[PDB]
Amino acid sequence: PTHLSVDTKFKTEGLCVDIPGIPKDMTYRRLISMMGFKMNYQVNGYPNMFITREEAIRHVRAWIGFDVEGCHGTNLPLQLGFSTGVNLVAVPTPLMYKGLPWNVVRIKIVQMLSDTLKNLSDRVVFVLWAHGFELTSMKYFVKIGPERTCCLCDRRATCFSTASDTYACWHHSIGFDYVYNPFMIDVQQWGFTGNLQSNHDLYCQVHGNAHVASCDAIMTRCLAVHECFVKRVDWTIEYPIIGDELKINAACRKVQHMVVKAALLADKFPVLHDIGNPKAIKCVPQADVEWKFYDAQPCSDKAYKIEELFYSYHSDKFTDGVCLFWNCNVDRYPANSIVCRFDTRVLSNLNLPGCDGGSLYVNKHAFHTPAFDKSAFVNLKQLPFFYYSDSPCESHGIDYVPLKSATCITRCNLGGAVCRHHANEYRLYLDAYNMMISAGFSLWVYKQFDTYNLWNTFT
Ligand SMILES: O=C(COC(F)F)N1C[C@H]2CCC[C@H]2C1
Ligand SMILES: [Zn+2]
Ligand SMILES: [Zn+2]
Ligand SMILES: [Zn+2]
Repeated sequence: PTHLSVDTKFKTEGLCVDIPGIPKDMTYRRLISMMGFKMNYQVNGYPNMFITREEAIRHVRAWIGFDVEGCHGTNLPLQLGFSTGVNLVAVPTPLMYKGLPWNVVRIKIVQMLSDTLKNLSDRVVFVLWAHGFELTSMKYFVKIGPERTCCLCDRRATCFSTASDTYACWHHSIGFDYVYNPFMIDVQQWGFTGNLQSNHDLYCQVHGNAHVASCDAIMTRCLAVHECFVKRVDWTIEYPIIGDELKINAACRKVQHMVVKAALLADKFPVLHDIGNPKAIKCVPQADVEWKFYDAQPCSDKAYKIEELFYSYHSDKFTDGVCLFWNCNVDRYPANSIVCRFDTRVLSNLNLPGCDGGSLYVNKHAFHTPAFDKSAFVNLKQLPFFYYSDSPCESHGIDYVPLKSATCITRCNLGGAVCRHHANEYRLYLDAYNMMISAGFSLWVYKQFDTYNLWNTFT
């Protein structure tokens, strides 16, 4: 049981309005055949156009919600809608494009999918809420066959060109006209009572139905993400490295050590309440403080209520000392906190649009994150950049341009001149910091946090 068998049944009920008289008994094998695709018994890595829910989750980065609306059936024009917000009108002679033939529409489809997916995935997964027209229209922009490699590289083939008779991946597909060997999943096959809007609206207020095909494409992919990442959570599924994942994670660990170490020196809190990851370790192992840990998994639905995390009877006194919420998303942070909160609005290859304003952050693992809300941080202030060091000024072992900064909290800068070692360390840390900030993480601290209190820690 690795792939979805072509002899598995397909419920055709949601298909009988666009396709009246459709057989109740239907398989993937009969469906694909009906759609105009000859599989020809092929053992070349393409067993089925349709995929399992587990395979769809593994290839979430590849998801594109797709919906076709019968605008007026080879006699009438079709409105193609994609979760990218695009709307194409195809004729058989929220970006709403006018009526054009299939030969020109298919070119735009390859451009759009290639530009959206090149940095994200090795494939496309057409996420559907199948009513009939989306499956009839696939023969006009899709070609299938044995699994292939790009004509210009070693990545797997995702497009095809009828002009040059060649294949290409998402990167080298300029001028290509066919979507080669795509994947798809029908969300209606998962046992839903009622239509798309009714089921989507149960979990999301952010996507509205303007009645265009792209709105349904967005609601479909949203509902698919809710089902697989919000209500169901699988943190065992690993995901490929497609960006700055290792530098972002390394930066995160450096920023946390720094920020937490400095707060303990500036305000000498006797106790630290570490609320978050049940698999966490002391980020400042040599600190004087009393480290008390409290397990809390990453919330994927709605941000935790601070009342339910702390109260109902542990130190019990969370007001004693400082609270460290490192990626533990709560509705309103106490005033004595140090917080790292991922901003779901950040635009990146790691961040995918989520459910109810939240986002799917995929970095080694998929984490659906609740919508960033600026009000969560009313009793806190933004933590400013600073680099603190108590290490000796010793170069050991790159070139040098004198460093001048007010945010380099070191003994050398106290003395009047920053040494080469602390200048390399400051610049390296500022890069890790800028990396982590740009990757969408925001840092917040208690209002009394003053870096002026760190200069006295060398006496
Ligand atoms: O092949 C077609 C369109 O008709 C043909 F004559 F062009 N289709 C695609 C399949 C979708 C399920 C029912 C099938 C109808
Ligand atoms: Zn290529
Ligand atoms: Zn939604
Ligand atoms: Zn120094």
